[PDB]
This record gives sequence, C-alpha cells and structure tokens, in this order.
Amino acid sequence: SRILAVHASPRGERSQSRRLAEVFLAAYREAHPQARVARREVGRVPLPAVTEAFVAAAFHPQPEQRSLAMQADLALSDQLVGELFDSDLLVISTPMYNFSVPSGLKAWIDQIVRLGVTFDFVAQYRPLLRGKRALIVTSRGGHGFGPGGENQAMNHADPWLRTALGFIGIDEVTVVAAEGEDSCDEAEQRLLALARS
Amino acid sequence: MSRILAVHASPRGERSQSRRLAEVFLAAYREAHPQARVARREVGRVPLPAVTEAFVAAAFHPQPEQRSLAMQADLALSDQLVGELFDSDLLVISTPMYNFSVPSGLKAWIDQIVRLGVTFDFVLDNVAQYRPLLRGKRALIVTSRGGHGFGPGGENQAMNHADPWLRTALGFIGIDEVTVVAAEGEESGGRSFEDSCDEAEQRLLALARSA
Amino acid sequence: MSRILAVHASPRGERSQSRRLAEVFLAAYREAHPQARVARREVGRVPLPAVTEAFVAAAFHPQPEQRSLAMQADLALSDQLVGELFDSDLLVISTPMYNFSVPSGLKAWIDQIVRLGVTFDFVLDNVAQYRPLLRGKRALIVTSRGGHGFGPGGENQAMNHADPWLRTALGFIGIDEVTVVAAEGEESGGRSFEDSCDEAEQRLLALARSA
Amino acid sequence: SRILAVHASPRGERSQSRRLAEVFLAAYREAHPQARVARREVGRVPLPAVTEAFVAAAFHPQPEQRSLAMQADLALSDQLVGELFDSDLLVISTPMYNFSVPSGLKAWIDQIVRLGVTFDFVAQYRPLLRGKRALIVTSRGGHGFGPGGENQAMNHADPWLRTALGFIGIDEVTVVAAEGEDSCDEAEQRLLALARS
Ligand SMILES: Cc1cc2nc3c(=O)[nH]c(=O)nc-3n(C[C@H](O)[C@H](O)[C@H](O)COP(=O)(O)O)c2cc1C
Ligand SMILES: Cc1cc2nc3c(=O)[nH]c(=O)nc-3n(C[C@H](O)[C@H](O)[C@H](O)COP(=O)(O)O)c2cc1C
Ligand SMILES: Cc1cc2nc3c(=O)[nH]c(=O)nc-3n(C[C@H](O)[C@H](O)[C@H](O)COP(=O)(O)O)c2cc1C
Ligand SMILES: Cc1cc2nc3c(=O)[nH]c(=O)nc-3n(C[C@H](O)[C@H](O)[C@H](O)COP(=O)(O)O)c2cc1C
Ligand SMILES: NC(=O)N/N=C/c1ccc([N+](=O)[O-])o1
Ligand SMILES: NC(=O)N/N=C/c1ccc([N+](=O)[O-])o1
Ligand SMILES: NC(=O)N/N=C/c1ccc([N+](=O)[O-])o1
Ligand SMILES: NC(=O)N/N=C/c1ccc([N+](=O)[O-])o1
Repeated sequence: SRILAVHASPRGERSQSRRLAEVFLAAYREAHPQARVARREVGRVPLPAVTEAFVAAAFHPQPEQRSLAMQADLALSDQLVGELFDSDLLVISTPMYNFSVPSGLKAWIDQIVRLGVTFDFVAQYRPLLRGKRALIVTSRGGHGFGPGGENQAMNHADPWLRTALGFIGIDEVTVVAAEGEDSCDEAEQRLLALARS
Repeated sequence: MSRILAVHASPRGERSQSRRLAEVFLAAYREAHPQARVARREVGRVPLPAVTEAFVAAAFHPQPEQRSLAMQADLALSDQLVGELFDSDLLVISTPMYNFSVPSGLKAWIDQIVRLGVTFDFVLDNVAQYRPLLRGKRALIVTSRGGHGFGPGGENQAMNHADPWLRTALGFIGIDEVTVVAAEGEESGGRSFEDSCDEAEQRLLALARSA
Repeated sequence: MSRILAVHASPRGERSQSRRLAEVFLAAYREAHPQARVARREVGRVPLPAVTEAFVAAAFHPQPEQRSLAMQADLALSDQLVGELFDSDLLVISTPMYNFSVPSGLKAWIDQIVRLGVTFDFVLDNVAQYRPLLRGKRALIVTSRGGHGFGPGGENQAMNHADPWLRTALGFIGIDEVTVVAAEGEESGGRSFEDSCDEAEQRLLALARSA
Repeated sequence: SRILAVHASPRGERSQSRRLAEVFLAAYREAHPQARVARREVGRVPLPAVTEAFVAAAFHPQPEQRSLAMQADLALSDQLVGELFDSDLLVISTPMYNFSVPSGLKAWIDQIVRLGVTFDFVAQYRPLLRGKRALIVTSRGGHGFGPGGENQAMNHADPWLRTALGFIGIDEVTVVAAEGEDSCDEAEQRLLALARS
C-alpha cells in the first residue's frame, strides 16, 4: 500500500490540515505496517509555476523529439507525476485560502496534469490514471463551506480539486473538513475510522 | 478618467490570447482617455511569492503597529500590491484557464492582497462577521480557455473554477461590479476560435469606449 | 541628507546579526538626520526572481524602445530595483557569508540591477569597452560570518568571495566608494563574537554620525 | 561511471556553457557506454533559496529529532545531496554573471553544503565527500578572467566554486573556459580530449 502525501499549508507545527493529515497517516501505518509514505511538500517549499517553456515542452506535438533543455523544463513535472503513478492513495492536506487552495497546491496540480501522461485527447479528453483513490484533508477558518452548507457555492478549494483530479482519472475522492478556526475532533475521529480501513 | 490597474496572469507573452485581448481593451481605453493612468502588474511571467508562514504571522498580528522590521519586510510586497489596487478605479485581470482554475501566480497575487484590516476586516458578533474595505472599484476579467462550454449555460459550467472563483474572492474585499469577457476554443483554434476572439474584441472595445 | 537604500540579504529576521547591525547603523543615521529618506529592499526573506532567458533577451535587445509589452514586463522588477538605486545616495547591503559567498537572493538582486544602457554601457573599440553609469553614490556593506579570518590579513582571506566580490560588482556599475564592516565568530559565539559585534556597532555609529 | 550534470545557464539552445558541457557528455558516453548521467537543472528552473526554516533544520543540534515539517524543509536538499553522493564525476556548466555565477547555482551550492552530511566539525571543519571529481565548463562574455589573466582577481565564478566544492571534499577540479562572447573551439577540442579519458 503506497501513499503519496501532498501537504499544502505553509504552516508547520501550527498547521491544522497538516496535523490532521498526519494523524490519519500514523493511524494508517499502524493498521497497515507494510505501507510506504512519500511526502511531497508544496506548502513550505516554493513549487515553480508553469512557464511558457513548460507549455511548449508539455504540449510538444512530437515529445520524443524534445530537446534536452525542454526535458529539463519538464524534469520536476516528471518527478511529481512519477510519485503519483507509484502511489495507490493520494492524501492532500490543504487550508482554504481565499475560497480556494494555497498557490503552491495550484502549482502542483499544474505540474501533474500532463498531456499524454495523466490525460490524453482523441477533441475529446480522456484520463490515464487508474486504480487510485484520494483523501483530501482540509481546514477552514469559517463555516458552511461543505455540502448543503450556506456557503457551499463559494467553495472553490476541494470541489475544484475533485474536478482537476477527476480529469486525470482519480474519481474515488473523500473530503474531511474541519471548520471554525469540535469540528476538528469530528474530523480527527473521522480520520481514525477511515484509516482503520 | 478611471485609473487602471492591469494584472496579467498568463505565462505566455506575444502568444497569450488573454493578455492580447486585455491589451486591446487597454489601448482602446487609452485612445478615449489620453490622460488616464495605466499600471501593469505582471503575475504570469514573473514568479510571485506564495503566502508563507511568516506572512500569516505578520498579516494576522493582533497588534499590527508592533510588527518587527522583519515582519514588515514579510508584508512589503503585499503592501505594494494592495497599494496598486487602492490607487486604481478599474482592475483588469487577464487570465488563462489552467486546469479548471487560474495559473498559480494569479492565485498568489490574490493571497497577497486579501489583507486583514486593509482590504477586509471583521468584528466578533459571537461568530466573526467580515466586511470588505475596497469601495468604488470595478473589475474586468478577460479570460481565454482551450475548450468550450465553461461559460453560463455551458455544458462544462460546473467545472469552471477560474473566473467564477475570482468573482467570489474579489467580492470578499468589496469589488462586486465584475464583468467577464471570455474567448473559448483556443485549443481547436479553427475559425470558431477566430469568431470567439472577434466577439471578445468587439465586446472589449464597447466596454473601453464607455468605462 | 543622503537618501538611503537598505538591501537586507539574510533570510533570518530578529536573529540575523547582519540585519541587526545594519539596523543599528540606520537608526543612528535617522537620529542624526530626521528628514532623511530610508528605503528598504528585502532580498533575504523574499524570494527574488533569478535572471531568466527572457530577461536576457529583453535586457540586451539591440533596439530597446522596440521591446514588446511582454518584454517590458520581463524587466519591470529590474526597472523598479534600479530606480531604487538611482534614487539613493548611500546603499547599505546587509549580508551573511553563505558558503564563502552571499545568499543566492543577493546574487539575484545584483543580476537584476546590472543593466545595459542603464547602470553600465559599452562601446566597441574593436573589443567592448565598458563604462559605469552610476555616479555620486557610496555603499556600506555590513556582513556577519560564522568563522574567523575572512578579512584582510586573515588566514582565510583567499576563501572570501562574499564582500570582495560585491565590491567588484558594484564597482562595475560605478559605486567605487565602498566600506565593509564585518563581524566574525558567529558560530562559536562566546565573548569573542560579542567583542566583534561591539566593535562593528561602534564603527557603524561613527559612520552614521558622519555620513 | 556515474555523472551528475548541473546546468546553470537560464538559456536553452542558445547557451554556450550548456552546449559545451553537452559536447563533453556526449563524447564521454561514446567512450564509456556504461555511463549514467543525471541532470540537475538549476538555470531554467527556480531552485529555492535557503530560508530561516532551512537554517533551523540543517543546523539542528539533534537531527534525529527533527519534526516532519523540518524534514520537509530539507527534502529538496536531501535529494540534491543524494545525486551528489551517487555520482563519481560532477559536471557544472555555468555562465559568468556579474563576476560570479547565476543565482540558481549559488542556491544549489547552498542546498548541498550540509552539516553532518557533506561536511562536519570537531571548531575545525572537515569534508565528508570522497572519491569525487568535478569539471566546470564556463562561458564568459569578456576576456582575461583565467589564471594569469589581466582580470583574474575579478573572477568570483569558478574560483569560488573551487572553494565551496573544496570545502565538502571535492578537490580534483578542472575548469574549461570559453571567453569573448576560437576560444570556444579550443574549449570544445579540450573537452573532447578530456572525455576520451
Ligand atoms: C491567507 C489566508 C487565507 C484564508 N482564506 C480563508 C477563506 O477563504 N475561507 C475560510 O473559511 N478561511 C480562510 N482562511 C483561514 C484558514 O483557512 C484556516 O486558518 C485554516 O485552518 C488554515 O489551515 P492550516 O491550519 O492548515 O494552516 C485563510 C487563512 C489564510 C492565512
Ligand atoms: C497548463 C495548462 C492548463 C490548461 N487547462 C485548461 C483547462 O483546464 N480548461 C481549458 O478549457 N483549457 C485549458 N488550457 C488551455 C488554455 O486555457 C488556453 O490555451 C489559453 O488560451 C491559455 O491562455 P493564454 O493564451 O492567455 O496564454 C490549459 C493550458 C495550459 C498550458
Ligand atoms: C547556509 C549557511 C552557509 C554558511 N556559510 C558560511 C561560510 O561559508 N563561512 C562562514 O564563516 N560562515 C558561514 N555561515 C555562518 C553564517 O555566516 C553566520 O551564522 C552569519 O551570522 C549569518 O548571518 P545572519 O546572522 O545575518 O543571518 C553559514 C551559515 C549558513 C546558514
Ligand atoms: C546577466 C548577465 C551577466 C553577465 N556578466 C558577465 C560578467 O560579469 N563577465 C563576463 O565576462 N561576461 C558576463 N556576461 C556575459 C556572459 O557570461 C556570456 O554571455 C556567457 O557566454 C553566457 O553564458 P551562456 O551562453 O551559457 O548563457 C553576462 C551575461 C549576462 C546575461
Ligand atoms: N463566511 C466567510 O466569508 N468566511 N471567510 C473567511 C476568510 C476569507 C478570507 C480570509 N482571510 O483571512 O484571508 O478569511
Ligand atoms: N476540459 C476541456 O474540455 N477542455 N480543456 C482542456 C484542458 C484541460 C486541462 C488541460 N491541460 O492542458 O492541463 O487542457
Ligand atoms: N570555513 C570556516 O572556517 N567557517 N565557516 C563555517 C561554514 C562554512 C560553510 C558553512 N555552512 O554552514 O554551509 O559554515
Ligand atoms: N572586462 C570586463 O569587465 N568584462 N565584463 C563583462 C560584463 C560584466 C557584466 C556584464 N553584463 O552584461 O551584465 O558583462
């Protein structure tokens, strides 16, 4: 059982989403002693944004012909994609920042959605990832951003992740949210339950 | 004469359609308002710093005037970015749709300019109650998308977390007069994209002539 | 009353000795010159963009006035950084020694402000002949090092590629009046570092009182 | 024979140092068909600068006690160091930018000089890398920056690299420089000779 854990909060010890995610990971490890966890930090480390060079390389009509410089432009992307390919369960921890996700997490997504690698087209688009599942652990300052919540329509954090993840083939996605920064305890207890299965 | 702040979020240069269309609007605006001020803030071709833990600590410091000089340094870019907004009457954001949202640099720009006590505030009616601090401003969002149907009524409307999300974040700080001009079909190109770009230009020219 | 530009290159905040010592100088300068302008440019706690290929293409464009708007965007930060320098009479750089040189952010700041036709130029006496374009400026470099002997006469002088290198880069654009104030022994601390910091402060106070 | 190639120019096809380095690498591969080359791009990709968090983690008095967040702060560094450990020959290509190296290369060095990993102290310092050699391939706009050159004392590019590399244990270092951007041809031919041995 291989887990990729992507932490999106820039905060360390003080991060609630990171802490909850780590509570899940620890419980998961207890119940699956053989598990491996890979951590990809995108909160405390400045992940590069997509550049024009990246666009030219990633959408190259004949990728086998990419120059060495273009391959260099894609090397981080390839590494990030590889972590995803090698994992069965993707865990993403993230704050809501301004009704969406921290910019580093947007940057991660922008690196791993890759034509001919995690999606393709025939234009109609097709996902290429299979057999993967994801758990999103998110913390929010306010309230009512969840399903049936008063502010659901303002939530462009996790519902957006579902869209992007869905596009590349990850369609089994669970969200666990703590709001009001009781809800945390319900999340933590929800996570322990999820981990022991 | 509205003072304009243009925020360009495509990493692409001459080839950016979102940038190009926004520049059509700005030039046309300039023609009708020779003395109007236009400031440009690049967030696409320039890596804009993400929000860090030090930024959070400074921005949310309970006694703001007591921030160390180091903390002030952590907010210096934010202060510059916010200042540009305060100086402007009309905000123009040019942006691609990247993976059903905006490029990460634009997200980072937003994260820098939503500032407690500066562009929004709150009181405790225990239950924090938020209030926007920007007034008298308007925004124009000029966007380009590879595919089709991300606009209202579109087959893929629910997947659109780019401009609808921008409208929400801007509304939070008090910019609720927001217009969206979108070109679609950029990936397929053809003459359907030419028409879409043509319509976008005509729309932008009308807007510029009346702003 | 010299206008001052302070460029802080340590990633550390309250704990930065190089920053602290420079702030001692600035405060003391302020006390003697209440109306003096002081601008701070953070290059340590803020990731400053490296020079890119697009920057090179724009900065070295043979017809500069013909740069596209995208190219101008590529130089916008550089223009801001250069402008700060032009506005100043005295430049104060605070910097650690990091691996026998300066932190990468400070190197990036330098790479942004050495600009053809702006802070230096050249003619072809074929064999390019360079000329600095900054005049009437002075620099003060305040530095802190973990070890000892990196100064003149020091056992490790030849390993020092921090301030001696800064002096060379600044000289290239026309700042040849450069003073270096160094504290050493920061890693060992003890009372040898206390003395070194004390001497640095006394030196900086004298400089501030006469600048 | 394992090679780590660190390219420092932000320029792609147009980069002279990159091109010369690749001429060497190709020739080296011809003569040592079993060779492996790892490429670490630090010119066209924004390598993060050392931060206060990095300092706190890297100089932690009791590293085995580092929190997960601190380990995250060091994960890139650990990866960069690992590439170095796994290599026999380090090749660095770099422009001279303002009498030194591009800032990305300074940032790389700042990630790989690591207490207890590539150097230690007993204070007296001690290198920890062994059996490695390096080749620096550098391109300069001007002239006379080499040994015995009129401008030698202004050169804080490769002579500085020697210092930093020397500090962690890489003391067999060769510099091949092209100046005046004939010298290139002499470098290229110098590189082919070096590669066939
Ligand atoms: C820059 C920033 C933006 C935020 N935006 C929102 C928001 O849009 N909606 C919300 O409910 N809370 C918002 N918050 C509050 C955080 O979501 C809340 O503190 C969350 O628990 C932080 O996650 P973390 O503990 O993992 O760092 C924001 C906080 C910060 C620092
Ligand atoms: C990294 C990347 C992600 C993209 N994601 C989407 C997308 O999610 N939906 C879509 O319709 N088009 C998408 N596109 C296509 C672009 O939106 C389209 O090419 C757009 O014109 C780019 O804006 P620009 O021309 O101003 O640079 C994407 C393009 C890139 C390079
Ligand atoms: C990444 C790093 C590299 C360093 N390299 C050197 C060095 O090469 N020589 C030296 O004497 N001290 C070195 N030091 C020690 C620092 O120069 C010293 O702690 C200095 O005070 C840092 O400056 P600051 O206090 O303003 O942050 C290094 C420290 C760090 C964190
Ligand atoms: C930002 C910048 C700084 C430079 N600084 C120097 C310098 O200090 N001394 C020098 O001789 N040439 C300098 N040059 C010229 C370059 O070193 C020369 O173009 C070199 O061949 C570029 O390397 P590359 O072809 O691998 O990109 C500089 C060039 C640039 C773009
Ligand atoms: N009910 C709400 O609108 N809650 N919003 C919380 C937010 C949004 C932005 C921030 N912020 O601190 O930046 O807090
Ligand atoms: N989803 C669509 O129908 N059209 N958009 C095309 C996309 C989506 C993602 C990307 N991408 O390049 O990452 O292109
Ligand atoms: N070289 C010395 O004698 N003292 N300096 C200490 C150093 C050198 C490099 C580092 N470092 O932390 O990377 O510390
Ligand atoms: N003989 C010289 O001083 N040569 N210097 C060349 C340089 C230094 C900086 C630049 N530059 O283009 O930035 O070129």
